[PDB]
Amino acid sequence: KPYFLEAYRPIRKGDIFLVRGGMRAVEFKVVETDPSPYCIVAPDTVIHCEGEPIKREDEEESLNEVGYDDIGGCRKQLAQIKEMVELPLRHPALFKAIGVKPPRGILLYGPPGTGKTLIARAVANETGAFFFLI
Amino acid sequence: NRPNRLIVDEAINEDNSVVSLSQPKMDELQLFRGDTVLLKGKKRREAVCIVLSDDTCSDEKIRMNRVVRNNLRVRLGDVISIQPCPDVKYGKRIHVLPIDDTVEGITGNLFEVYLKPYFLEAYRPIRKGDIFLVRGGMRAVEFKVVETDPSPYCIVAPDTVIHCEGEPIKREDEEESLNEVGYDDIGGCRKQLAQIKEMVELPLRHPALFKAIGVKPPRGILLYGPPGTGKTLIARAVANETGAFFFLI
Ligand SMILES: Nc1ncnc2c1ncn2[C@@H]1O[C@H](COP(=O)(O)OP(=O)(O)O)[C@@H](O)[C@H]1O
Repeated sequence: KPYFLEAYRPIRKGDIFLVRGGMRAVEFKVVETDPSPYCIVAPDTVIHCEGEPIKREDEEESLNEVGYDDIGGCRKQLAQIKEMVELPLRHPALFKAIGVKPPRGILLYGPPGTGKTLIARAVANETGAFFFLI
Repeated sequence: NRPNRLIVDEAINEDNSVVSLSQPKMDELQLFRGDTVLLKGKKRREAVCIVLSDDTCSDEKIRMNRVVRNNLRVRLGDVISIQPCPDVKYGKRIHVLPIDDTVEGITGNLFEVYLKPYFLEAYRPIRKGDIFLVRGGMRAVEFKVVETDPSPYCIVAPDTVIHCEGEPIKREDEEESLNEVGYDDIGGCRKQLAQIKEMVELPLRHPALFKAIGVKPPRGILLYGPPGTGKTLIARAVANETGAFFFLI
């Protein structure tokens, strides 16, 4: 409470920081969103701390976001994938403007325990593209 | 027997609004290569184009490309008339417009780069309703001459102006797009493509003929070969080159 004072949280959901009334090391994360865009809070409002503090689902997400800096021994195989998927995902407008064929199927074959799903998560996060696991 | 009409056939020259004809039948119709000539087409249309004299084509068949065969709404196996046009006119401002969704995903005054070289020196004899097409930068797009300041058919001259504006308009249901496939879209299958054409050109362009004689036509064909050779492509091209309905499974 002693921090949303005359600086009523100009924020953007995803801004994480430190705020406490004590040992001065605790996070403040996004849980809810009544307004889709970020706003500036005001008193007289209503808040529900019914929510419970959680594990580092967010930190695991951050580790996945680290991506390329979390693996080793596949320098070549990680460069080939980058040049193959970055362009379609990052700038789809360029591919829309022209008639060219991107890829829609990639197959990775290798012995078990070689960090394959990890590579997929590392590539999806570094480019911001949504990732679904089956 | 009235050598004024003539049969259709494909074209080896790809340039738009251009044809090629037998060499001896230049006095019969009595006109020359440069002599621009108008050609009739069903649904009450006629399109003008340049002439040329060759030999490989028979003395009974014209050569032309898919664009005019589309605006003329006619396929192979058909026949139309013809007439010289020494009364042709120098086309003044004849407005055009990018007529497709192909306009999608693009920017710039593409009119200039795509047109100015295409029309330059071509002396393109153009008439209203033309659906000519030009290709550049990984893309292929067309335009329609909507306006003919002198009507209906005229020549292109470099002085002629182009106020190039307008909003992509909606192609009607009559015409069909350049995207749809054809024999010109395939290569390396001339032998079997010719076999298929000679096999199944009669039952679709001449069914009443089959009902007029007692003969058993084929009712099943099998094509065998490795994948990625263009078999479904061949089937769709044959369907599009005869107007027959196509169904896929
Ligand atoms: N002979 C050919 N001429 C033109 N394009 C071809 C040819 N063979 C293959 N292609 C191209 O590759 C693809 C051929 O694959 P496809 O038609 O599916 O063959 P199949 O059905 O036997 O797998 C087509 O999309 C076409 O663009």
